[PDB]
Amino acid sequence: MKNFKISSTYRAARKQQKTANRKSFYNDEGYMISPSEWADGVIKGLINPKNSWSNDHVKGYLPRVSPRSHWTKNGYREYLGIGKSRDIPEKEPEVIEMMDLELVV
Amino acid sequence: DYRTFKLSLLTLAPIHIGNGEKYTSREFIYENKKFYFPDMGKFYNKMVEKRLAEKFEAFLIQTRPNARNNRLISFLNDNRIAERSFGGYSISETGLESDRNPNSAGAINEVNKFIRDAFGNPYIPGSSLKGAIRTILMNTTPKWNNENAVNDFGRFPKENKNLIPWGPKKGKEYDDLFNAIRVSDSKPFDNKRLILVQKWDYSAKTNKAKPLPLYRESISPLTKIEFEITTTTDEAGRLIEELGKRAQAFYKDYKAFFLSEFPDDKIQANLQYPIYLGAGSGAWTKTLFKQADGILQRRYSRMKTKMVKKGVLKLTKAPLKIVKIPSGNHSLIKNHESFYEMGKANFMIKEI
Amino acid sequence: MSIITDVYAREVLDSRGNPTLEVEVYTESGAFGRGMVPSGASTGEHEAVELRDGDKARYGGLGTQKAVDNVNNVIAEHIIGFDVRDQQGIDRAMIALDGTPNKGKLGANAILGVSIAVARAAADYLEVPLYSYLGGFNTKVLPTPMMNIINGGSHSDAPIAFQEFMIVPAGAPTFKEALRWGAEIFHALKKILKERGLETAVGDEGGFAPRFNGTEDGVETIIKAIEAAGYVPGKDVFIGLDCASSEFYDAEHKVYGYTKFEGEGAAVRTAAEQIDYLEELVNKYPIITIEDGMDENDWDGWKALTERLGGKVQLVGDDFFVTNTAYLEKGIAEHAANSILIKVNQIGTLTETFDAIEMAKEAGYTAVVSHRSGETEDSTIADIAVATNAGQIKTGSLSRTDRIAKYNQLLRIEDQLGEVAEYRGLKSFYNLKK
Repeated sequence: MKNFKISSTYRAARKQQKTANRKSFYNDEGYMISPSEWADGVIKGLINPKNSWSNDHVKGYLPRVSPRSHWTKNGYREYLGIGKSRDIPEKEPEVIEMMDLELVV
Repeated sequence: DYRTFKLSLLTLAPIHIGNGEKYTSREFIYENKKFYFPDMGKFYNKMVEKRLAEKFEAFLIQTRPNARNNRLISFLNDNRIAERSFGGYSISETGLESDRNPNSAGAINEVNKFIRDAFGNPYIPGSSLKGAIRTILMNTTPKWNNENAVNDFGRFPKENKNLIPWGPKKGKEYDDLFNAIRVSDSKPFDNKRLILVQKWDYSAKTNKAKPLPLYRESISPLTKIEFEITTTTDEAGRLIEELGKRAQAFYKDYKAFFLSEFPDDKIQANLQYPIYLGAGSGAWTKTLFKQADGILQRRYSRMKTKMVKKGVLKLTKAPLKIVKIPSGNHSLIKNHESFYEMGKANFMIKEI
Repeated sequence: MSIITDVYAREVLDSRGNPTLEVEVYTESGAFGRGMVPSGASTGEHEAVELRDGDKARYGGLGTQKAVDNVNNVIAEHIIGFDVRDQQGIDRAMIALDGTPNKGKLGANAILGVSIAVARAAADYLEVPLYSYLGGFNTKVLPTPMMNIINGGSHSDAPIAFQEFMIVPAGAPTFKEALRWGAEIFHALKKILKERGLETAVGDEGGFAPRFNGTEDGVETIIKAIEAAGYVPGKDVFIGLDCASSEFYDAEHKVYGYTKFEGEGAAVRTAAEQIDYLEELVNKYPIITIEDGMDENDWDGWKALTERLGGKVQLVGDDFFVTNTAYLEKGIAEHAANSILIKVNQIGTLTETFDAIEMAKEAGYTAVVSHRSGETEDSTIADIAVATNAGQIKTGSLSRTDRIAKYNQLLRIEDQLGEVAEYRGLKSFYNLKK
């Protein structure tokens, strides 16, 4: 994930909805566990501490992610993925002949 | 006293029906812009005549390949095998089979197999289509789609299987409705109609599609498959003759319930009576979603992959196809990112 | 930075000790708005109803946890992401999300709290006063206050049919002087009642409800207090009445029964008799405002009253119009009343409140921004009155903080406006000839 970054609106929403203050923890099978047993499993090695917790939920359907920018050769700004998005029109499509087909109104 | 109907199924999207088995990456070869699935017995028989049986056995035994010894093409390249006549079959490369490069990273490690018979020919079982028809009929009948369909006398809610009476009763007339509806399976179709789609999930909160490591063997869009449905009573005859206009009512409720929360270009259009068949179409296509709302999400509230709100939309990737109809040229999907609503199909039912 | 980031409601108490709710709106830059909802009514044919729990174990069925949950779990998901300055878009979005004309699903209290909080957060983000944000740059008129001073009717055990009596200090040069005059008359009346042996404790508005002999005795004591404070009745301070004749109107006989409150010795008056009674009261005393002189359904009576007295006295429809755009339009068409009482929680949103005020203004009517019985420390109705240049406010008596808060907000608005601030007084009664 390099073309996009975390949006500032979502970061502000998460910050002052305090969703990181209400984390949920999981064991290696992805089942909700109390923070005490999560700590005990992480210390024992039975849980990977990295991918085993969630930052609650942010409400309001905000865009989580915004395009990231970089510097072109002349010092102008540009979106990272705008210019290397595509080069060929992928050929396609295929026009299948299906004149014998009863459509439904 | 028997009524026979013919149900013609036209897939509008990839359709996968599994058997519980999965191809591993040590079982297929990605080359010449195709996925070749050889027969393991024929491969092993040709590999014992080349004095590489022990090498192949060590290749297959190894439980922890690092990154590249997990692919069969690595074995075929290191040991200098040029023959490719091992039986089996092939699937034409689409391009939209994995979001990464299939020959570079781990990529397609496992492929969910399509259901096949003893001859290795894929077909659609009659039990699968019967389950889809039963979901359509149960969701559009108000005497079955009510709160009495939930068995609350237990630790957690479940379905009331006795809501539609089935089985024999002591001293009572036989009252099995769905024994009268008899859905036969299909004549097997060819492996030329199979593709290698991948699971993408579209979230209404994230507003983007996220790919997942779940690759399936699916029927290509615009495949014609015929079923015969037999009815032995009168009520079931009315039900099956009303399979369309009940599929339309079910799809109208499904669109007003779930599909209206997603962009219109991600939702496909119907040529005939809609239906959702096989894996990947979602939970609401397989439940009485009016009564399963709330219960289904709370079943996953304590899992890491939590079901949020009404869930995500399942959108596989498959090549864009135009069709020629009386109205002109019809695009199967309205988007240019090549996103098919996974599991969608259309049907027409006649009274042969 | 103006994107609404968080909407959160919590349950608080209003001035009567009953529950209500309060909404906080945070935007991305950190702009904060807080809207608190006055306690209205949960019943009404064509009035925005508010959501109450009905749990008799908690607060006697007057809890607001349901409306709080509606804001936190329904409205918040729909409003977060909006621009905080999109007040009309947010309000229309909430109205569509509710989908009921009387706003019974989400609750009018919830929607009003969100609307006020959004407007306050938008004013905070633009770093402008709330009246400047709500009414634009041409906000200068300080409303003429109708200070409730003595209440009878259903709020007293005295033999008085009329619900409220008010003093209108329309002769003051500034709003500060008008407030001073009202406070001094309030204290002079308190002294007069203390030397008369009548009870001094205030009601739910801050006004007194003593055991007067009748309506005439109450009005005579009002003028006595005005003169004791040192002001000329009919030139500096006028008298207003809130009859609310809907409470003692008997619909079966189509008559106004004064026996309900004034005892069996009272006079039972028909529509014409009620007109004549109101006219002789206006002739005897310096009465400038009569509110709810007839029943809410007596349209022919209301029309006859408007022909009889609408040229010299202000006739305000409180329950006659119920802050309804359709009812106000009907009243304008039928030439019934010449003023409307605007209660913000009676309609549900600030956009509809404004729309009703402008519809009344365009017809020559006067919009009077009004309090509720259960108020709060929120004083947005003062900013509404200044923002619309309404020129009148009915924000209660001079005693309790649920009234003094709005009076202090108007003092702050006048101080902020400075030399541009205008107090028109009698000129605020533009619905009256000359």
